[PDB]
Amino acid sequence: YQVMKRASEVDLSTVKYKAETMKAPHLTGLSFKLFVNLLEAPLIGSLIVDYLKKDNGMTKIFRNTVIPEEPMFRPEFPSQEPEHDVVIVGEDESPIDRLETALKCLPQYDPSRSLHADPVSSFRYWKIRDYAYAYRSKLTTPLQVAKRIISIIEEFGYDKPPTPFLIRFDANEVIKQAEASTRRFEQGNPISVLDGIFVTIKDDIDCLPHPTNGGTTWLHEDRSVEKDSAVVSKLRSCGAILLGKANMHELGMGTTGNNSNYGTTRNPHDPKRYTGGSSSGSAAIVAAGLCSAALGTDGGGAVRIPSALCGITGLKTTYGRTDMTGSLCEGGTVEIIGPLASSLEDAFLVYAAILGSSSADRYNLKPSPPCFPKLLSHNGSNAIGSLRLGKYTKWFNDVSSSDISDKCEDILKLLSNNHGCKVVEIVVPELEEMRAAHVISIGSPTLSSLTPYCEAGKNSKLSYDTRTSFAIFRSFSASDYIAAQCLRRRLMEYHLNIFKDVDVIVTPTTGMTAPVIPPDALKNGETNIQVTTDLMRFVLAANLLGFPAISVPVGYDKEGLPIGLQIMGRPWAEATVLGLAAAVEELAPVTKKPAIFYDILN
Repeated sequence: YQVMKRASEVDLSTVKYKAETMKAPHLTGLSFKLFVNLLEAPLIGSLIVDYLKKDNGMTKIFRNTVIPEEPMFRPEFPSQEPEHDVVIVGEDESPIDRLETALKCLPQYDPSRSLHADPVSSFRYWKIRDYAYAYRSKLTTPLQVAKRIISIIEEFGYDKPPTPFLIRFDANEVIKQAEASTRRFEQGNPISVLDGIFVTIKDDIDCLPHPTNGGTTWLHEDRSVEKDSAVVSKLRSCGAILLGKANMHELGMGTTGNNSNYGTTRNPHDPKRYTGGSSSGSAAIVAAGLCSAALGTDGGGAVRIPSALCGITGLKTTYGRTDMTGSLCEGGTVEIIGPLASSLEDAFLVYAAILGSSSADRYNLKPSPPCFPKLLSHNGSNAIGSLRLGKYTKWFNDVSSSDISDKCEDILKLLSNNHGCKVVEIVVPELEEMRAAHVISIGSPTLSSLTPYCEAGKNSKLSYDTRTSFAIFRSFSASDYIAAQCLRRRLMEYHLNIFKDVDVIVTPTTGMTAPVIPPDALKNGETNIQVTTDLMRFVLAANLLGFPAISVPVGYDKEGLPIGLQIMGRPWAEATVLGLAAAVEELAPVTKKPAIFYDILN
């Protein structure tokens, strides 16, 4: 009739791993179209929604389980111990000053990578300091790099359907921004290290002069943009060149990248496969080399998932670390804005430029001052070696393919052998309640902000993928929301006790590599829950609780498809997470060149 739980009075050895996937049929095309009309039906739709909601097990938790906890609406973490061996930069500092101190944490630039490249050598991505050195040594100009990029976009149709990396592009604006950056190098005074660097902005973030649509063809009618977002105003102040708006899953509701409205984005390593949602275009354009780095929103692993499936670095910062003002997901409790880059230097430098809490989140969350990890190996290089890499064996090998399990374990063995890290066995209880508490924690703020527009006769202007969840989200009652916030406090107390014994939690970012796109799904979408289950398996902890996670590319499988590793550290410990991932890519650099690659600067 009812179940009773607790958190403080819970044995650690009494919790066992439950590997039951959310079984749901896969409907594409007309069968998917008729299914959406069945969910929106008056009498039929309401009865069918409760049927699916009771099958997976989300009704037992919400309306048939007594909870002892108090609702934790936002991540509430206590003051943590200081990150050993870092540099504290000012919170109220400017992104120009923070980039200067960020360059002090990087090793000295070796011109042997750019100039005098050996004819027989391995493949490597063009870094940010490679672009900045060629700008200062008059090797190339940002105006020429822009013309070479626009030529690629207008040739392969990367700004055009049905395979668009971008859904909003202005060629005259890109040339105008590269023209202003060019004069700054000709006169001999660049703004910072980011001057002349192209960065793509996701379509759920405001960026002038382009409108913010978020994957729909109607949001610009009801939502207008007049100011740059908090992250764009920081990047534009550093001299960066905002390329355009990247393709994404519609309204950030997805984990594959399917967009039956503007066009689905293909994976650079295999165009017949997905990129990963919801930052689909923001991850492919970086993996293709067309730009240095890009920004994307991480609501439900929307940054780490596509970064792992494409073989690039995706950083999920702590909740409130990066000001979210001027985006579609502002006000949420699980969403952040993190950078996607080809390497870690680019992700570090971009992070140093956009890292800033808002005036509201500063008083509420009380963040510690930001810190940059000393990426210099000398003198000791033991600050990373003295770490407890906590991992859940039952929550590590639950991958659909065994290639990811062996490849990620080699990194743990390499980190333990070359640096002396200890792998401490941990346990993460109540993993089923995390998925149920998360889906309502993110769907409710998204549906509420779109409800006045959907009630305005514009609900039919959404994709069938979004309309599938909007009928599920519209059935979540207010009492179900309060019951989920109490679950967030339970999982907050578990993880905060986990961080007492370990420093980070190392797990694979996803449970599968890049999946092949069904040909029938390119018409109006799909609803394969088994695929989305394997992807959101390891990213929900950083979103529901607000912890800083990363997605460092570790290697490839037997099919040459990228594989990612997740490092989730203490609150406000981006320096600890970025420092460990720096040792990971040194033990496993990116070697394979994607099938869709473009080498600028030549």
